[PDB]
Amino acid sequence: MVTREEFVARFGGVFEHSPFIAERAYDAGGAGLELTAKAVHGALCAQFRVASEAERLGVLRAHPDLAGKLAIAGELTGLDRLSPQEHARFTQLNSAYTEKFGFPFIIAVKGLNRHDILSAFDTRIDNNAAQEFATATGQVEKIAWLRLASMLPEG
Amino acid sequence: MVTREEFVARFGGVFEHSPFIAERAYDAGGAGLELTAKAVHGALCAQFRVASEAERLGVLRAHPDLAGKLAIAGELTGLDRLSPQEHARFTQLNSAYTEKFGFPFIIAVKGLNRHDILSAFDTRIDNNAAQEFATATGQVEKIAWLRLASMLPEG
Repeated sequence: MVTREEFVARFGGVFEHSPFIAERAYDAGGAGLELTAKAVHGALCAQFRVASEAERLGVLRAHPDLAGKLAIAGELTGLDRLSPQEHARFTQLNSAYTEKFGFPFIIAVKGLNRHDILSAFDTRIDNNAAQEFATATGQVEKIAWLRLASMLPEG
Repeated sequence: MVTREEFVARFGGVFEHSPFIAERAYDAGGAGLELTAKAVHGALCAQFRVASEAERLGVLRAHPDLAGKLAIAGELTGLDRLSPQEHARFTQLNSAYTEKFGFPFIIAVKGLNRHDILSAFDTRIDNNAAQEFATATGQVEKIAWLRLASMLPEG
């Protein structure tokens, strides 16, 4: 049986720094889920979707920036072969983006090369607040899936 | 020339959620550093070492847990081939550890397999608060190096 403490411990980080997502999922009957990425992701997205707009904005803002993800990868391990200069460009593009939108540049990165990312910045910096909020929230969900897929059978 | 905003942006995350490390390094003459992992790491550790014990304790507590690092790796990519069950054990060992010490289990993981990690938990859970604080701070510095080494030439 999956206790609360364990579920939240567990899946509290799937939406970065957002354990409330996992708490509410648990109160919606989380412990009865099949422990598969499909099941748990559906359950977690459900809470993310139903959270207030302020709360969703909080999730975006807590999400790590790209350079931070790359550095965590560098602790364990063509996004793996970036320049000192290309790392720096990511940092700069991320500063520009957050200065415009008020949250980091969030992008699911599995299978993506450096160009794919530059392309997405290019397109996305030119959107308005409502479009980027749709895209960013989509991407966060995204990342949730990718995280869960590494931890769980898919379903 | 490296501006403040850029340096902190930059190297603010090398000690996770601890931009003050990078701010103070900048005021100690950070912009005159050779941009190498050796140079920048020496400069950042210097501030980490000279910070109050409360501040150092804050850095430990902000550091991500192992499952959180593995999940970020799962977004990009034998720690890469873990069980749903082995993931879960990491979460549990981390809960036990933080319940004893009051900060996450922090360990540099480059080159380490699942056994190496279990071994380290095993040894370290049995230490006293002062020993683990020495070890954890050593490991955080560690990780700083590994992060910087992926972003910069070594020196």
